[PDB]
Amino acid sequence: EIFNHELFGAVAEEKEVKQILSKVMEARRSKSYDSYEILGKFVGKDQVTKLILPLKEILQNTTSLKLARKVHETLRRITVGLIVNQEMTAESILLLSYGLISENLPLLTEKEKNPVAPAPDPRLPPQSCLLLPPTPVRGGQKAVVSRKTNMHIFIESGLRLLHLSLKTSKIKSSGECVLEMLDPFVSLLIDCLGSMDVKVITGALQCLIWVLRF
Amino acid sequence: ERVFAKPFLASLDGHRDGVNCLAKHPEKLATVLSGACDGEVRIWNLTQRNCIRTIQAHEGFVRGICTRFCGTSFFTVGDDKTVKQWKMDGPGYGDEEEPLHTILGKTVYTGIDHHWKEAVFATCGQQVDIWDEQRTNPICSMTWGFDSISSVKFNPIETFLLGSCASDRNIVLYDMRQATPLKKVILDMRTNTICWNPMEAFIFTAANEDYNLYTFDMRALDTPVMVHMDHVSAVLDVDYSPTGKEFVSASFDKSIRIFPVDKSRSREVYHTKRMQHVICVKWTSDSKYIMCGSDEM
Amino acid sequence: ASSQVALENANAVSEGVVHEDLRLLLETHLPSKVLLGVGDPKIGAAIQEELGYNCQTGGVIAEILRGVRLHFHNLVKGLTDLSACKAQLGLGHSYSRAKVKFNVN
Amino acid sequence: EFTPYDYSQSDFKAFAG
Amino acid sequence: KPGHIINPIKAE
Amino acid sequence: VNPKAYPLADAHLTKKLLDLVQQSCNYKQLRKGANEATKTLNRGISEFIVMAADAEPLEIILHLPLLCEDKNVPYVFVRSKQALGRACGVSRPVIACSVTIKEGSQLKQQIQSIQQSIERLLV
Amino acid sequence: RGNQSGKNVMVEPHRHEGVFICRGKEDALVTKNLVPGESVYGEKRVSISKIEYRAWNPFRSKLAAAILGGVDQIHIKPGAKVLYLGAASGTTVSHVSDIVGPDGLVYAVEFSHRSGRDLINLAKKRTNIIPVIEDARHPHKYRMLIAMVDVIFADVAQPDQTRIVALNAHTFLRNGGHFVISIKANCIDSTASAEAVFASEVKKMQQENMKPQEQLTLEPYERDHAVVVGVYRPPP
Amino acid sequence: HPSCLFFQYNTQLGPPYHILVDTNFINFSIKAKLDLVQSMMDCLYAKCIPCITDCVMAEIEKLGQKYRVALRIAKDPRFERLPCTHKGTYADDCLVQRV
Amino acid sequence: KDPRRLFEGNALLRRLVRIGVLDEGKMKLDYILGLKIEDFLERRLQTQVFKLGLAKSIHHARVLI
Amino acid sequence: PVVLKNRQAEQLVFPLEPIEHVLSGWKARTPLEQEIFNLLH
Ligand SMILES: [Mg+2]
Ligand SMILES: [Zn+2]
Repeated sequence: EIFNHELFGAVAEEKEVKQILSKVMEARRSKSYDSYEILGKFVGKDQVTKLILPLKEILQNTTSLKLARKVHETLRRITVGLIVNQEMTAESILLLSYGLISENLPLLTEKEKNPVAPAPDPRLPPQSCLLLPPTPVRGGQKAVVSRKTNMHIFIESGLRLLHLSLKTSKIKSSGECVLEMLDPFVSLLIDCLGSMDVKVITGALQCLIWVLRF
Repeated sequence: ERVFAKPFLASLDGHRDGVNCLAKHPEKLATVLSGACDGEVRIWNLTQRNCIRTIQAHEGFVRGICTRFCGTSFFTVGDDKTVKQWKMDGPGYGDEEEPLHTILGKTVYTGIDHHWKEAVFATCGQQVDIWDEQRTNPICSMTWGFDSISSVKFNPIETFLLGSCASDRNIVLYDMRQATPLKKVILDMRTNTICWNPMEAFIFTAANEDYNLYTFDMRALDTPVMVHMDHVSAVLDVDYSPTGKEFVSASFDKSIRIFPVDKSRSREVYHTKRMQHVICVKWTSDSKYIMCGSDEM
Repeated sequence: ASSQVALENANAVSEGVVHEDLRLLLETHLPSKVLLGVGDPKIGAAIQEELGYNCQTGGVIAEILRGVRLHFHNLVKGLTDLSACKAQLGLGHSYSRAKVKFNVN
Repeated sequence: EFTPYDYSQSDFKAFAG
Repeated sequence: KPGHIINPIKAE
Repeated sequence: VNPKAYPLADAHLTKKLLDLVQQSCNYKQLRKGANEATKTLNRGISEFIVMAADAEPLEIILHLPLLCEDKNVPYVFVRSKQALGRACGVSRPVIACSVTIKEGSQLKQQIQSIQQSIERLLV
Repeated sequence: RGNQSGKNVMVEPHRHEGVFICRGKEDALVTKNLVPGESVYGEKRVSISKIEYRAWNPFRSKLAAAILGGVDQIHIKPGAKVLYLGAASGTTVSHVSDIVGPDGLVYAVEFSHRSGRDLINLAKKRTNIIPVIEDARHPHKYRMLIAMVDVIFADVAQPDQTRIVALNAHTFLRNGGHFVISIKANCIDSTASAEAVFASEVKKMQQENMKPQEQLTLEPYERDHAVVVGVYRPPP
Repeated sequence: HPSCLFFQYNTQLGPPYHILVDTNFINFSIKAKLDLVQSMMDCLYAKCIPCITDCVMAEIEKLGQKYRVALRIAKDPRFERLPCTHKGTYADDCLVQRV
Repeated sequence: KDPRRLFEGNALLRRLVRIGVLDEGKMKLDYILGLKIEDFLERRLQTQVFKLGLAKSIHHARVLI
Repeated sequence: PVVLKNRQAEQLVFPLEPIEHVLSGWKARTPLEQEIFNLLH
């Protein structure tokens, strides 16, 4: 709650005001970014979704490019900590990366929990005429957006988690079933080449460089 | 002929703010698309003279709308720095209508046009960008100066060519394949909109702020081919008839004129007391009708 | 050919499926980029699956079909032995009998 | 023999409380 | 023709 | 289930139906029996018709749905004539009952609610 | 008392074509029996000296209630083609078949299979009735059986009456044709007042390119009921 | 005689009120600083639906840019937009006919 | 979401349901705006006695009370 | 040359754009046609 209020709340605007920066030294930096690196290093496995879920809530309700980039930096610093996490192992990194890239990982935001009621059946009687119409807000109505808006950021995070794991020799051929787990990744990284997002393709190409050495 | 001249046909109502954009459907004569300043997009049936669908496309103005050449999708641009793709077919049952794709941007794009044949669209904001429908990033960017480009239009013949107008009263010609601008010409005042001749590949007409219209040959930009001089306020929009022998112009003075390409004076002028500040005008595709969008909604 | 053949085609059109007789007409006399106007959106998709024709139900097509329905007896005059008005009366009964499972006994 | 890991049966419950 | 869409000239 | 007894109420709707039948009896607003139910349809004073799907010959009440479709009166089936017997305040089984229109009744809100619940069963 | 069997009585034509008035101690509205010697639903008939007329019940029919109520036009005349939506068993359909006569045709649409069997039996004796057992919400499912018609009569009693009538009107109703629509206020919206429902239903008809011309209530025989008569695509 | 009336009392007039707004009513509401829907609810303590005819909407458009504020107010999604097929634009005759 | 609106509206709706003028399924302020005077007149003891059959007329119910 | 020609044309028409022919289009779906096709090919 404290960290997200700094980065995405009303406090983030005060970081740009020069009058505040001159008077207050602590306003000159945003240290919430560095704390996410510490949190990613020393978090339990079961607490990963709790760390990630508020981020996906913000992305679904934003149409601003500036706010989307701040979530991107937030996700990147969490993954840096996760690579050097002791409870994070080669099996969990592969399992987490696959869920993020394939989007099978269940995040289950609030909107999916309570979908809107369907439109009334025209054969059935209409609703009562005593019901007041919704009041219109000043300055126009809200515009509809796609359901899969800004969700490529989560796919990019899975590719970055895999890419840095391979480069730092966290993933090694010897032992247990790493070769078994790395095998389905070949087909998954192939389909990412056809993605509409450029950064998804770039991430898959970087990962494909190392996985073709196995 | 003077007795039987009765031009007015119908008026379509339903926008809650002034009309700003018009787009006709490549495959169907009776389907047209419009966009208002409040952010809604409406689809009309010309035979029935009613509204088929209404969507809350954007927040703020909608600044441009273009249709994919196949006719199964259209593209829109708004003040929320967004490019959205919609499906021409209406949503089924009572389901709320959902965009095919939405792209977040850093600048407010001013217009959008589509390739006539090759599934490519261009947007004009601070810079001309060329997009592929399968890429969320622009594949080409051409820039000459530091300006606000108002409009960009694809050439229907020799489809790789482009035309543009910017805020320092210049007209710029581009070339998609070689990814570079071609030539620049500067006039006395700013041009609002540009239009290509659908029968002559090297001819285009510019609507200018100095009450005038200029027809150019893009090979020889030193002098205009013809000047058109019947308007008394700034000309906002131009559109060619499909035969390529006439065009229709809208102006800030509450009228629309029809000019022959080889003449300097208008053939006819249309006006109505309820009509004010005509913003956009499209000649229909069977060369029989003219539609105009004005700010009395 | 017969009243039984008409009833089979009547059931197929109601369900929106393409009968063999309909596909026989369409394949033989249509060139193979073709616009086909149909009264039912569901039969339009089925034809587009069976053959490559583009099917439309909206636009001028609905207004043309009212002209055809109004003037139908003049167009097909003499091409059929059974009159159009008697054919509709005969098929209307046989169609209704099948739905309710009428027993003549 | 080589049998690749079956990700279709991944519950992902280890990452949630 | 009254109902036919007129497309721009193409090389031929 | 005989296919001719099509609008068969579920367990929840049956409880509401039998509750209203008992209340209608106290308000002197219930006609009991197939013959008496027929007469209310002829006179146009019927709110809805409730029938029992376990009549051993089901055909003895099948004339009632025909009369309802002409007068536009909703009708349903329940699974028990013995349960319908108690709800009508009768010590014998009942296979058909009719709720009667009464001006100014306090049951108008409950009758209106039940009528809409019936009509949703027919889609 | 009333019109007892065995009483002398006089029969004269009505203002509406095909309709007759049975003048006696009591006045009854009658139509000429297309099939002499048969009663459809137990009505009293009158014999003329080879010619027979059937009494029309306004409590069991909505068209008879409008005629007795003083409607201006009904547009159902001899030799006319009528599309009937919501035929039910056919009590009103039988009187409509009498009015159109041998030259006219009636298309009776009824979705219910129970009432559909009665409609077929009625169609056995009357050669000008074409039974159609189908849902009126999808007119395309029976477009083969129906030609262009002159009048559409709808007694469907649904919340979506106007949409159903408009769809059938676009498909089968000729230019200059007419429609007669019976409106039960409680069926469209029970929450709204009866009078506000009638103004809303007229508005929806205008939005479907239909021009209503008159309306009246059927108060002595029905409560909160109305009938609207209008023209579809009027000639200039 | 309409069955809705009990002598001079309108029983079918119900708490959802449909109000036919005249063109000069809108302009004087602007002069008096009164919001249309809110002030009607203050008078009646009930849900009110203002209604605008095609005749009234035409007269606002003929007034010009000087009356653009009234034109924007009239096109409000809460308002009920109802068609009319009359000969002429005179809105006093149209409103009397609907009454 | 104003706390005063929630508190006072819930209190008012509960009182109206308790006295019998509203229905348990109509617990909104709009339905309060829908209320008429006949709804309150129907809750008097005089009309309740008549509607339950204890009296054969409304004035007879008044006299009996 | 095309523009010059079209500018001087006396009339311009817009838009600018056999049993044996039908016999080629048909395919085989009847067993007789299948056997004849298989033997002839
Ligand atoms: Mg006036
Ligand atoms: Zn009017």
